[PDB]
Amino acid sequence: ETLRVDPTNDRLSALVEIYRMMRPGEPPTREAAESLFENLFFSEDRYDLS
Amino acid sequence: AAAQVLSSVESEIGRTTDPVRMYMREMGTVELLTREGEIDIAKRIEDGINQVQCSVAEYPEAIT
Repeated sequence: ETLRVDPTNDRLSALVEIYRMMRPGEPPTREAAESLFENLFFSEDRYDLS
Repeated sequence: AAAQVLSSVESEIGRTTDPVRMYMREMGTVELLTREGEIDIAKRIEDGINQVQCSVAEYPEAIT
């Protein structure tokens, strides 16, 4: 049901909308999108379970 | 086109308020242009004041 609500198709515009939400008012830029995502959840720099 | 994208973004600024975004997302529009931008803009400026100083001469009223 949720998929049926999902308007999105690709990795790219998905990441655009993520980028957008966490950086409102900002235009779509690929590199910054994947950079942001990779910082948030798989980068050892800025995320730790301990 | 950045004004093409500023169109949509400004259409849906998520009630953002920071002029940091405004100025930076404006000045990001126009990119770098140098190394002949520098010299052709220079030649244009100096040609401007050249045609000025050309204009200056042959003075009937500006007697001093």
